[PDB]
Amino acid sequence: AMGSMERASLIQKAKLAEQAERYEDMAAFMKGAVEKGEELSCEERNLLSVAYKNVVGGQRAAWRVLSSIEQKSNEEKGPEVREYREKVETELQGVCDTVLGLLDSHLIKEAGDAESRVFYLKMKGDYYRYLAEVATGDDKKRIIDSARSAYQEAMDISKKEMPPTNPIRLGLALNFSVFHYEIANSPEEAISLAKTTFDEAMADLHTLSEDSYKDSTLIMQLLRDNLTLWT
Amino acid sequence: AMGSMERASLIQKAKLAEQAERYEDMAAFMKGAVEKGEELSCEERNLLSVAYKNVVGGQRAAWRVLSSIEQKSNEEKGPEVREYREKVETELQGVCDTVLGLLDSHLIKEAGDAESRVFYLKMKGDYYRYLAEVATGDDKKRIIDSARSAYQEAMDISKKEMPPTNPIRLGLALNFSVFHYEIANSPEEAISLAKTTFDEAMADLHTLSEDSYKDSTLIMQLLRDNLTLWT
Amino acid sequence: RRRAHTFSHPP
Amino acid sequence: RRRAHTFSHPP
Ligand SMILES: [Mg+2]
Ligand SMILES: [Mg+2]
Ligand SMILES: [Mg+2]
Ligand SMILES: [Mg+2]
Repeated sequence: AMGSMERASLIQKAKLAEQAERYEDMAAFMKGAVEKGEELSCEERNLLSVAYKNVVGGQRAAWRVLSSIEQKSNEEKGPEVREYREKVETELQGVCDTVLGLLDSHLIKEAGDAESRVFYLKMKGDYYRYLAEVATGDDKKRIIDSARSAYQEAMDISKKEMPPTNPIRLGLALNFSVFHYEIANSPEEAISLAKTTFDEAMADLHTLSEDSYKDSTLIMQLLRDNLTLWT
Repeated sequence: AMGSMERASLIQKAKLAEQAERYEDMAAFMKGAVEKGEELSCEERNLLSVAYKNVVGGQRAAWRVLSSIEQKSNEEKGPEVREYREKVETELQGVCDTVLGLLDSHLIKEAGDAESRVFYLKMKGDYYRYLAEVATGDDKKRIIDSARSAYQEAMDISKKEMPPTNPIRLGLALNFSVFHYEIANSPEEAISLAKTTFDEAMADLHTLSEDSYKDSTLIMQLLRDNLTLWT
Repeated sequence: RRRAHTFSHPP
Repeated sequence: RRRAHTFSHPP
């Protein structure tokens, strides 16, 4: 009771933090709620993802800015940019480690419904991908293996259990194709996946309700624009 | 040397944090640099103000959101909004206390040039004003006295030592007029100050270079729009 | 009502 | 070059 009341209050404060654009708070609230051991609803999964996407998103944006200035200073004087980029990088790795720990300890299960299973495995691939963006050597190669494994396991489930227009399936395919292009240096595989995903969803669009149609075509436009970008 | 090299590195990391939109980092860097005891240049004053304006600005936005939801729940069930609003409020007060401590311990001096003296006293008024926004009783009354004192001391200097179009003088008058309207419940005084400031700057606009003209008319448009709002 | 403008530095 | 789109939830 004190435990369940504690969980519902943490969820409610996460929703309040979202409204206040207090995303670090929101992530802290949702982490607390996840450790209570109860499955997250569709809504609550989105709260978790919104919170951490905003937090890591700001770190990634900062890392790219600092990395770019660092590389410009290293082209053809002062340790400051390197020192500060390294700090942001370590902090980014720590947030990714936290999300990955939550996924493995509490959220990823063989038992769930397909949508939740794919959601969390996609998230696992995403946050290994963000680690890969900042890694460099054999570390990077091993992180890349880990992201591909998570993405591919999610892809297997989505192709077995969801229709080709399902928005979670489409978003997984979008991100796994970006992984191929930008991370794994496999541009032909990225184009193939994105084109196949778009084409197989296009063939089913006529079957969708108005709300489903809106959700699916939004992600399909992203697939189409990436294909335009890459071809 | 180790001290001066440390100061310049903190300044450089503040500039990097600005580019990365890492404003809490930026504020931490600038606080460190201020405690080195050296006067801040015009550029460095703006770095300090940008950093803390973004930090407190996010807190203020969050507090208004949560305060509004709290009041809606209190109109005509769950402690969560009150508990979380109180937390954000205490955190906001702590940041304001920090800025005010830096101003009093290191930055406000009788000795400086007019622009810097007015800049810091205006900032003192601003951050007492932000404390006043969340205070309620005799605390609020005393905070209001403190803001008025700082603003009025800055106003005395600006009217003695700066021309009526000076952008720092104009921004001070803008904020002190908002203080009158929204904080001190003195709407006739707010309108009088804003109108006088606008009119006396208008009479001098013909004397300005192109760059000065751009800086001054930007703040004058703000004064004009506030007057439109209030009349 | 909308809030009045305050200013601390140019955008 | 601009970066490719990724997606985790609708805006
Ligand atoms: Mg940010
Ligand atoms: Mg590193
Ligand atoms: Mg913020
Ligand atoms: Mg309080």
